[PDB]
Amino acid sequence: TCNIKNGRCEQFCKNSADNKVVCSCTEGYRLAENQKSCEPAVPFPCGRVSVSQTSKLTR
Amino acid sequence: VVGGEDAKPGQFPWQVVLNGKVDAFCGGSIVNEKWIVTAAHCVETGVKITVVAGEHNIEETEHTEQKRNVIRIIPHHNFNAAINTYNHDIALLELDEPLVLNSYVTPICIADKEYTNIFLKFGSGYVSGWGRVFHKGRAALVLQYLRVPLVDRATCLRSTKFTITNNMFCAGFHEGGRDSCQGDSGGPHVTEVEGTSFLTGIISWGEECAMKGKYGIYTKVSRYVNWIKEKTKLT
Ligand SMILES: [Ca+2]
Repeated sequence: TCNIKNGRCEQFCKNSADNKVVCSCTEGYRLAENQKSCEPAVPFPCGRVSVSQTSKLTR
Repeated sequence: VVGGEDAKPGQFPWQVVLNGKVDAFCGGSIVNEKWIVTAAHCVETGVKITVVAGEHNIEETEHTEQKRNVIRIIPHHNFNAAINTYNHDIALLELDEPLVLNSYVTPICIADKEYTNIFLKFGSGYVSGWGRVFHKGRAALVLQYLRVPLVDRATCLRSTKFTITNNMFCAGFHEGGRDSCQGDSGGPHVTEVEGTSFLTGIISWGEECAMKGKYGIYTKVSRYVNWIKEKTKLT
């Protein structure tokens, strides 16, 4: 619950009533289905490498 | 950057270079389409300056470069309140025309005060720039990057005669040999959080570069997080 492992929040964690965890994400992101992970809500969200040198792997 | 490595095209899409009276004189980071965050000591003279995003090799053409003119410079209101101290070494730059975000032009994430400071305390971040790679050397043609460990505050104080304020933090290795350097100012100290990078510092100053027993000093972004968001709002 934020206490341990950021309370299972990929980005931010906050403590709600009844020791409940409420996750949140930064601009350009949205709370993934599980209510923990953060997923892109825009074509080019801050902080991520999308180039990946064209294509030189499994992809 | 001294002792670092060549970045790969698009590895640090938020990194920009600043050109003016001197070419590649400092670095910066994209806050958003219209704003760049850098170091105040890089833009005191308010002279004409240019910004190049999507830059990789400063003497070649990648066709990913986006140049823009700076029409407004906002250094931190307390920078130089006490002459020559480098405290509050942070500045914001507004662009004439908005950048078009793509794979080589992406903003850097900026968390709140509490989390920015939490990410910094992870103790490991990357610094990048086209600054010097060697003693008395010129700009690096290819963007360089280096991973630098955070330094306990007490060790920081004992490493320099100059005052290290709570608006700054030390980073570097005990042995030296790896450091950000002249020309890298304004550049970002970023902390990688599960595939997502956050701005935790602004390359600011030091004593020479890479010297053993010395450390790079960075502006502590967490302290200016509210100031950044308030000034760079899109309308
Ligand atoms: Ca180029």
